Amino acid sequence: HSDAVFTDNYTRLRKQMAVKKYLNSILNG
Repeated sequence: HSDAVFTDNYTRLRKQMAVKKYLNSILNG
C-alpha cells in the first residue's frame, strides 16, 4: 500500500552517491 520502503531505500542510496560528490568536491579544492 505505502511505497515507503521504495523511497526509503532510494533516500539512503542517494546519500552514498552524494557522499562521494561532496567529498570529491571538497577535496578537489
